[PDB]
Amino acid sequence: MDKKSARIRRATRARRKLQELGATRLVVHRTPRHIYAQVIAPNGSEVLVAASTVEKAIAEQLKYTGNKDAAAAVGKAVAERALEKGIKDVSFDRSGFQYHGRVQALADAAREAGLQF
Amino acid sequence: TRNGRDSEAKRLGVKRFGGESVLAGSIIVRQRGTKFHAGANVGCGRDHTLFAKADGKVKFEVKGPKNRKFISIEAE
Amino acid sequence: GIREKIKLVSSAGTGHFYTTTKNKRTKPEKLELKKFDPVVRQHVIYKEAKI
Amino acid sequence: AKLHDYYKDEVVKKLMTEFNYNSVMQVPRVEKITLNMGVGEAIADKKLLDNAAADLAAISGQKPLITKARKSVAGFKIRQGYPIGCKVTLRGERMWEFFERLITIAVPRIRDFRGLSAKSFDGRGNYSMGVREQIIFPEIDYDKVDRVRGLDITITTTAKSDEEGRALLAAFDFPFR
Amino acid sequence: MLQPKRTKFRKMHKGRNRGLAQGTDVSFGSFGLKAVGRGRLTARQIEAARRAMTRAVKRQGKIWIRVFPDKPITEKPLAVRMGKGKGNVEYWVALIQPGKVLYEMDGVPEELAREAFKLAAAKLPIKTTFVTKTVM
RNA sequence: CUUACCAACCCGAUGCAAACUGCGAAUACCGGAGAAUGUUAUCACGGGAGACACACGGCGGGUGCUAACGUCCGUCGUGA
RNA sequence: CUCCUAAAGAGUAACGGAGGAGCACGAAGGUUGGCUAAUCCUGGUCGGACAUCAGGAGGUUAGUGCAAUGGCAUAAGCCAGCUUGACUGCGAGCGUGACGGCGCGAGCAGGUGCGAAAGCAGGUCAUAGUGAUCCGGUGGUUCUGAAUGGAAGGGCCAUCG
RNA sequence: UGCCUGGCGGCCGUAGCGCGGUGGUCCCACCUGACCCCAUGCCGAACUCAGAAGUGAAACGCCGUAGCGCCGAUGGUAGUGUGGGGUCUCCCCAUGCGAGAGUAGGGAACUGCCAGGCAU
RNA sequence: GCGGGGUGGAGCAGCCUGGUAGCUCGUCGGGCUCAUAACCCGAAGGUCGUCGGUUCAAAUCCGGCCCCCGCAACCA
Ligand SMILES: [Mg+2]
Ligand SMILES: [Mg+2]
Ligand SMILES: [Mg+2]
Ligand SMILES: [Mg+2]
Ligand SMILES: [Mg+2]
Ligand SMILES: [Mg+2]
Ligand SMILES: [Mg+2]
Ligand SMILES: [Mg+2]
Ligand SMILES: [Mg+2]
Ligand SMILES: [Mg+2]
Ligand SMILES: [Mg+2]
Repeated sequence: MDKKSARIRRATRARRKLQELGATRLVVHRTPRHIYAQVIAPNGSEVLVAASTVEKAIAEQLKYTGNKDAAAAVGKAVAERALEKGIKDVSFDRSGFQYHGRVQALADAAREAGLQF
Repeated sequence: TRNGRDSEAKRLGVKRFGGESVLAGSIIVRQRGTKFHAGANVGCGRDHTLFAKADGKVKFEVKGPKNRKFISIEAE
Repeated sequence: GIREKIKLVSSAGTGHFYTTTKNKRTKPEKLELKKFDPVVRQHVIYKEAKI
Repeated sequence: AKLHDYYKDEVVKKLMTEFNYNSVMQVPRVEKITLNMGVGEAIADKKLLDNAAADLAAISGQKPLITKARKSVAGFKIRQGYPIGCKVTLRGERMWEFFERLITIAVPRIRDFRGLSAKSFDGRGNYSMGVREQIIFPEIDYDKVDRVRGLDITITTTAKSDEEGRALLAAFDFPFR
Repeated sequence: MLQPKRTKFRKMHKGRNRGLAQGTDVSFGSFGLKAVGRGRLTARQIEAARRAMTRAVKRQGKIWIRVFPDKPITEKPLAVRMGKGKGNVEYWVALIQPGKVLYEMDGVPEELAREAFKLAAAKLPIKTTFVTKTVM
């Protein structure tokens, strides 16, 4: 029983609900070394904005690329990248991860940066 | 021992077939289980009655990895 | 045929009340719930009383 | 972490050549030691099960986990959900500091010692053996003994076969009759 | 007398007996008794025809019975009016369609198999014919 | 220890099912569009009813014995 | 009430074939978070065909307060935390009935619970668990009050037999 | 532009399973540590945090392979609407529709958005 | 066609209200007696008519079938 397939099972219900609501969701993927963030169109097939720690434009200004304060950088970056693009209200898709620690630090940072969710 | 009992028929089944134009709230299908599943603009009642949540034409589709039948409203 | 009918009287001054059932053999403790009182239009606590 | 340190330096490179492994990750490991105490008779009185688990708590320093009946069976006249026995699983160094505590103290204590068996393997590389007496451990004092209940000990290893399984515990000098 | 050891229900609808049969070729032995008519085969008729063939070849070779009386037939007793529920099960039948292979035989010469099948056909209510195993 | 016999599971082959389905028609039914045809043949409201013992025939069935000019439903036709 | 008869929409009879109900539950309801069976094999103190432990096979053959059917992995199954939406007023629009009725329901107002939030909640996987009217009881009530002020009685609302 | 990886989809087995091979700069996975945030009805297994010594063993991805699954004609057959007929419990003819199973065969998915790496 | 019963060897409880087999006799063993009965003392014997379903669990519940006891079998 891989931890991944058990995690997609945890994320399926919320994603179906967001798909039914027709909302533009902020997807978050978390690895032991990196953290990722995507804003998907309501149709679920277009990536509007994206930000992560594998981008050197953000990675160079971090001590370690996979700790809690690194997630706050991606949260701040993905929000201001989306605000100027025109998206203001989204829905946070924790995607099977517990809303705690790094993904929580990513969320409130994006919430602090002016993304309404 | 002895037979001779039965219950009243419940008038289940599809009420609006594919392509029919419906108003918001129209019952589409009455069913015991979810033989049909709610798609876009379609709600599921407490007895799994599928009703239109918006005006338009009803549409039957089979989707998903389990090949389940869905009913949606093409809003028009 | 064991559940007895009871009424839940609002803690507010109004005489409004709900009605429900209760198995007084297994649950001898009085039932207390927060329910909406339509007279004062607030959620007050409702205590059990005889029907 | 005595044998834990003894693991990563000594038993790895003798095993690495013994089976000619390509990567160090192929060598078997020891994940957890789980001690089971099937009381069975606690249905008569449950005052004896808490002190029964009090013993298992002293053997490993962990508060035990009371297991419940998975299903009702009348052959032993229990309904599903009854407290039937306790268990403790040990991981990390608490497993190690216990793993040496028996192999160097748990071995030289059992009455009429004759050595462990080499056939008591699961078939995929995991060992299990049961001790009949609980007064074999230094923790549990002989003075305080209400009963002589034993317990089972199983060894969960990442080994794939019994040959790789027996080879690992043999490296820890396990008594093999 | 062949009969299901147990059944999900005790009584069945009368039904109909349309269509052609499945299992229209000799599959186990070398010779077969194929039904060309349509009708029912009670368990007694099947047993009677089996004994006639079993004794015909003096208990030699192998004999298969390709049919099985799985349909229960009810009857109302005498001096009983209509209604008051379905009758009680009295015997079991196997529905036969044209082309159904009823019995198969092996281990005996053909000339002996024809006489054995001829003796058995005299016990059955449907017209039959002799068939032999063919290369599919 | 080897021994009149019975034999689960599995595998291969063969059937059966109103209350079995990993399949699946013809029809029928619902909706949309389009002509032609039909004395609006359709719906609603109002005045007046009668009728609520049906019969046989065809087809699909239950029941009975695939018995009955039997019995009970579905559907069509005729008698009424 | 459930299945079949019932003829692939609905409906459809018989002293036709089979079974159930006249309840239960303040959690077995709401929500958030998590979880995934049956059976069997192997190894293992007492311990046995069957207890708890470990591993593999298996893939729902399990489970669902209860009959059957239809459902159920996003679980509707299992566990924990916090809780009372088992809310009040309404209700577009449908379903089903000769009728009395019965059923589904987005959304709106007020107030509330859970959640970081999107959201979810007007009882329970769904379909049985029920009884019209009259008469009378109990509580409430900016209704009425046979000259007038009260009261009795009546009405209205909630509820009981 | 090509190769490679990650995320989100479309699609829902021609896409699955097995068997064989193969991949670590990056990515991913395992991994390291755990006082603390947080977590175990016991257990840092899981969840979570702090990290980067090691390893691609497992897992995952990729490549091959017809062992199984899966897909699947053409023709015939069954059934059947309408009309007619017979020896009428069942059939036949005209006409329209036409399976299921099986056979030949197919088949080791396809594809969109974004991101990163690498070559270019 | 409807109701009630089949439990140690014999006659009966228990079933209703699921878990726990009881009573009197007889039988076996030992005593008292010259000996037997009576008597005193101790002990065994049923897996509940059979097959199947419900339950963790069946003498008990719910079937079907083997059986015995009944009552009813009417108007022509
Ligand atoms: Mg009448
Ligand atoms: Mg009439
Ligand atoms: Mg009629
Ligand atoms: Mg007639
Ligand atoms: Mg129908
Ligand atoms: Mg509200
Ligand atoms: Mg809050
Ligand atoms: Mg239910
Ligand atoms: Mg007055
Ligand atoms: Mg870790
Ligand atoms: Mg075909």
